[PDB]
Amino acid sequence: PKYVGLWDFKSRTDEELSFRAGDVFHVARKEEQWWWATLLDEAGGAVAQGYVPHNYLAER
Amino acid sequence: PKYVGLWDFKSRTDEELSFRAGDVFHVARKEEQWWWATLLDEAGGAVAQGYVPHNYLAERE
Ligand SMILES: [Cl-]
Ligand SMILES: [Cl-]
Ligand SMILES: [Cl-]
Ligand SMILES: [Cl-]
Ligand code: NA
Ligand code: NA
Ligand code: NA
Ligand code: NA
Ligand code: NA
Ligand code: NA
Ligand code: NA
Ligand code: NA
Ligand code: NA
Ligand code: NA
Ligand code: NA
Ligand code: NA
Repeated sequence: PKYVGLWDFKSRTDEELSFRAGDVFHVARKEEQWWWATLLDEAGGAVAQGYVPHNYLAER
Repeated sequence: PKYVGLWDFKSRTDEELSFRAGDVFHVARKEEQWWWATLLDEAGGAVAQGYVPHNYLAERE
């Protein structure tokens, strides 16, 4: 979908993208739909990593 | 922050992570607060790409 910038942003890394308030962007739906996550075991320890659907997750 | 899975999920690709309803996850702000975006010019043309904090963005209306 299409988005507008609300505030100026200064990138810190080369991969980040600086912009100004009012700039317009295209963002693919997949960026909101997929999250890299760490699965925790019953003791709260990391046991797996991978992409999971954002919307299969709820705040704990 | 921590999250809970609402339904079982079967990964389709190697990079996806299978899980069960009720599993608990850590998801970093450095992951989910950022989207890869394409900056556009006034004619709708793509002019730059990179990670942006998505909460600095509002859907256009
Ligand atoms: Cl998101
Ligand atoms: Cl993906
Ligand atoms: Cl990653
Ligand atoms: Cl585009
Ligand atoms: Na800023
Ligand atoms: Na993705
Ligand atoms: Na949901
Ligand atoms: Na929050
Ligand atoms: Na289920
Ligand atoms: Na599934
Ligand atoms: Na994926
Ligand atoms: Na996997
Ligand atoms: Na992200
Ligand atoms: Na693009
Ligand atoms: Na113009
Ligand atoms: Na938000």
